[PDB]
Amino acid sequence: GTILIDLSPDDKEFQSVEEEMQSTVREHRDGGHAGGIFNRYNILKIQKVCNKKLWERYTHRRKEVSEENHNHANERMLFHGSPFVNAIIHKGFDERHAYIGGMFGAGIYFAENSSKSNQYVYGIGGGTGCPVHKDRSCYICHRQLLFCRVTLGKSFLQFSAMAHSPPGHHSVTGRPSVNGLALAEYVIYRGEQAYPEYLITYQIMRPE
Ligand SMILES: O=c1[nH]c(-c2ccccc2)nc2ccccc12
Ligand SMILES: [Zn+2]
Repeated sequence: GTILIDLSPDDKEFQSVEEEMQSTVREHRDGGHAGGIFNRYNILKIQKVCNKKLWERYTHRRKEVSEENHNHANERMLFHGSPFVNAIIHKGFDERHAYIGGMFGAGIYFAENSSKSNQYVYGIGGGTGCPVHKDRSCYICHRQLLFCRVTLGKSFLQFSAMAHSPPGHHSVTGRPSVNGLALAEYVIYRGEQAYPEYLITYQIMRPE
């Protein structure tokens, strides 16, 4: 029951999503090994992901979390990069899309930095890169990210360089503690706490 609606580049909604995508690129400590070498993207398409059942699944859980957290869902828009992007948009997030070996345990991981999520597009550590060229830094092949609505609720703060949420919390926040340019990363332990709202198709761009 998923349909994808293309946004026009003229639509303010397209523009605000592209701006989040572009302005949250950073340099990574792997020098580009996993995600490639780039300072910006070429955005090819932004589509709105519409699925009534998945949406109501999200909002049902959002209200539960909200009622357990003084009427505060603590909702963010965050990036998600995954080899499973096609299954996520049709079926929603579940345990099969968790990063089992993640530093905050087996959950589903999201990033404020688009360039962080870009590192998982072709798998953990960038896998073997793009299917066609086996190039983790491919400038030709089309990549896809999700920009997602994520319910954090009471988030456990972890200072740092499917399982369950820590008791009394609805999520974990990875607060970066040495790379002063890194933004936060987040983990949820229930698929129903994220809705894959925008599908963004793009290429990374070779720097000049
Ligand atoms: O966007 C992120 N995706 C993933 C990921 C890991 C395994 C399978 C599928 C997706 N992990 C992340 C870890 C930190 C920040 C963002 C992401
Ligand atoms: Zn390629």
